[PDB]
Amino acid sequence: RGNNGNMTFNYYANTYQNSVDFSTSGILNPLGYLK
Amino acid sequence: SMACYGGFDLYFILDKSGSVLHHWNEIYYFVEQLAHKFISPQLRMSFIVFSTRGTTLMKLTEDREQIRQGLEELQKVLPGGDTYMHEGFERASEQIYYENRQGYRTASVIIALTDGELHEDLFFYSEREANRSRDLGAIVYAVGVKDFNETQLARIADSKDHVFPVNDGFQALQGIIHSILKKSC
Amino acid sequence: STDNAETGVIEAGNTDTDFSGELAAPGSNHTNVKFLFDRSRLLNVIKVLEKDAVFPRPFPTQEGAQQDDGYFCLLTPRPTVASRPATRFGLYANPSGSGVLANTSLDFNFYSLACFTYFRSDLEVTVVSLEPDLEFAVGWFPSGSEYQASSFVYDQLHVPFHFTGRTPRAFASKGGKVSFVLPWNSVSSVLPVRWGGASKLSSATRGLPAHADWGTIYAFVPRPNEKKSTAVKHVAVYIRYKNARAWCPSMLPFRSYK
Amino acid sequence: PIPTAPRENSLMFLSTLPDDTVPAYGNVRTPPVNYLPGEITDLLQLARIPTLMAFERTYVPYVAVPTQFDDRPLISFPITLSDPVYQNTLVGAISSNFANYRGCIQITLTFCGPMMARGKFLLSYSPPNGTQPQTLSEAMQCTYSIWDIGLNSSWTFVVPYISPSDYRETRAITNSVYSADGWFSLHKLTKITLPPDCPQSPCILFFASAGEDYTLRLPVDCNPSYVF
Amino acid sequence: PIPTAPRENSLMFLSTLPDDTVPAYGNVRTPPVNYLPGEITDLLQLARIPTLMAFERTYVPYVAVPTQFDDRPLISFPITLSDPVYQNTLVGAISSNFANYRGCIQITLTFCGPMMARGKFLLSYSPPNGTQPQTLSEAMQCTYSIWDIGLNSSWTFVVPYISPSDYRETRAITNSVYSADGWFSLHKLTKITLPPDCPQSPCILFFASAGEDYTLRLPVDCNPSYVF
Amino acid sequence: FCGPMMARGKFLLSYSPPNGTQPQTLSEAMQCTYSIWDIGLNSSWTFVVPYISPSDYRE
Amino acid sequence: DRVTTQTAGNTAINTQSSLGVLCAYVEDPTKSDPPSSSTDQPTTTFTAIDRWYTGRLNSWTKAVKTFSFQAVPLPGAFLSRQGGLNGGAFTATLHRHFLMKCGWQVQVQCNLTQFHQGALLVAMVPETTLDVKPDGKAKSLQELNEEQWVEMSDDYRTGKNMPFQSLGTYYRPPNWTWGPNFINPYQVTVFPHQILNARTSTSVDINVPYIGETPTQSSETQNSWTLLVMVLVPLDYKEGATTDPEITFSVRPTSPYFNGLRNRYTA
Ligand SMILES: [Mg+2]
Repeated sequence: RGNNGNMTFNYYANTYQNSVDFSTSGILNPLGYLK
Repeated sequence: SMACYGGFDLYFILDKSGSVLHHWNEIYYFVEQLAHKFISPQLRMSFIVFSTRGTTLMKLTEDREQIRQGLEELQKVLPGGDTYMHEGFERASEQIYYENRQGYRTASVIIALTDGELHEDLFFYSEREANRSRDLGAIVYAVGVKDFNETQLARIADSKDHVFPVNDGFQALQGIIHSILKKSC
Repeated sequence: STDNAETGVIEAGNTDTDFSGELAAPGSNHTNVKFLFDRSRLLNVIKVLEKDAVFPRPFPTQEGAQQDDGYFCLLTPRPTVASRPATRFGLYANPSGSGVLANTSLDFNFYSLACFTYFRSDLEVTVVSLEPDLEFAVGWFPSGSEYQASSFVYDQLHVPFHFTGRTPRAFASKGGKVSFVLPWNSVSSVLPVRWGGASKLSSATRGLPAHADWGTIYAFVPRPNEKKSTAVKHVAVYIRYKNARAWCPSMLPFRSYK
Repeated sequence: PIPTAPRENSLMFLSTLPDDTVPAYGNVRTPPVNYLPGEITDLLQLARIPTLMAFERTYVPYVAVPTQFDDRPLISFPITLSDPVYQNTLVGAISSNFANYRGCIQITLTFCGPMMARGKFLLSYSPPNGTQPQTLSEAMQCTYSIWDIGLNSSWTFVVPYISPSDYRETRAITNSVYSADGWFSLHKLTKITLPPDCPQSPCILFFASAGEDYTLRLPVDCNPSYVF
Repeated sequence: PIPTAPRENSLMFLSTLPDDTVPAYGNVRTPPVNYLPGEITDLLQLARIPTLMAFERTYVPYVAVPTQFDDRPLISFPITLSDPVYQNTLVGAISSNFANYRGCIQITLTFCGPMMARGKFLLSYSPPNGTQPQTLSEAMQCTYSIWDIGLNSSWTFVVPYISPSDYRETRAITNSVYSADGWFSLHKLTKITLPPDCPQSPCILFFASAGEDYTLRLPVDCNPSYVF
Repeated sequence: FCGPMMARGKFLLSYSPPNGTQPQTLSEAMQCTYSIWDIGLNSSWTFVVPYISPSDYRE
Repeated sequence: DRVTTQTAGNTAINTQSSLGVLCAYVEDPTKSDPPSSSTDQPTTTFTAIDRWYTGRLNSWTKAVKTFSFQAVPLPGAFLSRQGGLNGGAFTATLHRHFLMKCGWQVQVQCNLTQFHQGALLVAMVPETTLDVKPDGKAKSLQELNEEQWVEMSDDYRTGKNMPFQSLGTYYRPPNWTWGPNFINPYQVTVFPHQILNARTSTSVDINVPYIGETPTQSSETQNSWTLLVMVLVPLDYKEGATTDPEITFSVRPTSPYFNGLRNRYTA
């Protein structure tokens, strides 16, 4: 959600405001695993 | 001319690029022995370094307390960077233009320690700034360290014979500097 | 706690691991990448166009090229020079003379916190005027397009071709600002903060990504070329990284000890 | 029409406004980044990675251990994240871009000497006193932990969070006199007893990671003096 | 009244704003266009129609086939939709009004020679190499397809979409050196064996259609130099 | 390895199939059937020369 | 416990002081899907490129200072043959495919004794031009074999000397001060690393997946990883000990997906 406090109302849609990826077909996990 | 120069000035425009990292003590010992052999009061000398920032490491002075400390700052120099010799000459052309405000007739000699291997787009600017020191009545010698380019120094210097290698042009500059000190007042 | 740091993984421990103590509370989430990069900052200060300019020719530009510099803001945190993507950032320590002082830009607030390699986000460009009562406008053309550089005579007035187009030409009010959000338009999946490959546009410069940008904006004045003013007016480009995502942790710049 | 009375802060560009703005060139399907591994969710995934410190010997990530006995800390540096041993750590170079912190700095060591080098080291942490502790009898009373050298070769001394406030400042601006949160100090307890034909002066390689409860707050403008 | 705080982009005319505006002269019942057949739903109904290319011989849609053997491609042109063999095709003149494309260009040929002309032709597609392929032993290794002349008289070589990015540029602005997506090249494999009393030099008529997956993106301002 | 216990080392055993020229370089036994043998606690390696032949029973 | 033999294809390598495979950014970096930017059928792995390609690296004297690194470009070493690292069936397949999408798995061997001290920082560093001279030209083997260990100056710490487009004679050539392909030498441990200490191990084990700005990158241009061997503690030994310990490295491409078949690359 980022630095977005406008919790209530999105005037423009998702694909106009943001830019969604097109399809093809907290919990801080570590960036390196000893295996 | 026949009139003696009121002040004989000297510019050690020294290259501290990344390409003379392996030949910096060869450059320094050329300046350590031309600042010690000439302790005359009629000679003012400046130490100009350039790799990327053209830097006046010591201003044009003659008080031998400073030239002793000027050489003890050239020994603390680590090389590294590009080869901006067009800014090596802007730090001298800001000091020939200052010493023309005194109103004297000064024979300012530029000694240009260099590796010669300049970039093609930097040789346009290094020649263009050398010609702005040849508009101000200076004489540019290119002291060539081990392997250099003559044609890249035949345009920085005045002619193809003003270029000297460092093993030959040590005494050959003593045949020019001390030649004009007798020509001076 | 007895460990082996040659392993490369160290479990981050607390005071209770060695001693008697307890975990502190979670402070906040201001290190969140989608939150931390979501704030505006000054990118480049470009001069406002007044005629149909020639876009800067590709490098190496030779002398005698009658092109128009300092006009286009290539919207990128990476170092730029002459409105084109660069590899090194270079300012001018002693700018006396000598040629054309090339407009460089860098996002100072980004690279101090760009401890990663790849970065994708939208871009929220706000173009604040640096001139009183300036009535300007803001163009844009995407990553991969080029500037349309000519004019058409509209009623004996040389109206340029950068007044129109299928790309956003936002017109500012008198004394106002221009704010709009640009999507991730470039053909790369992510913008490389650090890149090591070679772009084969020229003699292949290592480390130069060709399409790491959100495009290129340019400010102009909505008058034809007969009404060209004299004093060159500036404008200031503030960008914000909306919906930031970042991959592959990397290094922060070297703070010198002197 | 709806009668609206706009506020006093109308037409104000604010750089950190928590809101969106008008889209200009939408309906752009970006190429997918599902192939990329290792996404940073949060920059506290990176303060926890131990990075090398640097020590005024000419800046060296390790502490040389001279064989001469003297009753003072071998290395000693304050626990303050503006101190110049933290400038090139991810603990320090991320937190100097912020204004506050909370949690435990974790100092990982690594004895990079020979395998036959036996020795013991008394790590410590003094809280801020009027005088920096120097004697081994003065780091005995502070938060110490003796580190033996053996098969393993790393010790992670966790500098605790002892503070009169829930978020300490991350930069010693004014004043903290040389005493903000006290001093880490690696004393040597027994001399390193080397067998014959082994190098004198082994090297303790220092790291600096963040704890599992190290949390940052309040972004500020950075220092742009890395580019000069 | 409703207290509204209007944004920083107030009173900005934007040419591509995805919204309506105030109607001025509404309630106009237009006459119906149900009688008109053939509505264009989408302009990719028209890139798929094969249109004639043009070849530097004076611009000719066909390739003359000279009877002299030489080991080089008979016609060779790059797969770049700013190349001047595509200016007057609906593949090229629609896509030059855009900024990106994605999909397969489909090059349809037509042997317009006599019916008794037997021959074989090795079409090809090199991906962008450092050097344009010339030998028949160099288009053998690229994406080739041998075309025999027989009862039928057309071959539709489908130029594949081999690219490091999901949308290629539609205009060779800067740079692509002469090598953007490689080169189509029609080599002749066996010489055209004509019976007596038949015209020498038959003519292969070239088309250029779009694939069933050819898709365009990002409108730009056009080139108005058609009107000059 | 009948040397001392403190002798650390590594050995690249190999097996070339019959070539026109016997391999000599370490960059030429890298491409054949090799197996690197470290010296450690154990002190024996059993390199199994494979049976690569154009006939079921070699002479 | 510490005796791990890593068989791959027909080239099994052994290590009797193994610290453990540092699998980077994921659990299993071997698992990877085909590129989404190629409509042609990709050339997957096969049993002549799934093996451990091994070449030497320069020796490590006492004269090597702190932070003097040594960089191996991957796949830049298979093509220039740095250190004798000849790919064989991999390089002969890499030259003929235009795009190449693989993840690496390296291992650096440098066997010290128990009477030596020192520590290397082996780290798969993403996206660096450390193999390239500042004048744009990539290093050749005659140029690597004269410096032997590229020392950490301030041109590498600042990124002052990364390769660049010269602006030409029109623009005044600006005083370059910084570039993003620097090394912060104190922060190389953020990368997938192990420390090759002289008292815990002889070999380190790093396993990294494919990363890149595109879902697959070109074959002849990419430097997406860089096997970086950095000296954190200088080698020291009493006299009589084995001077100049060797450094090798063994590289294995985990699941490559070649694309765009053409003839052999001729620049
Ligand atoms: Mg140089």
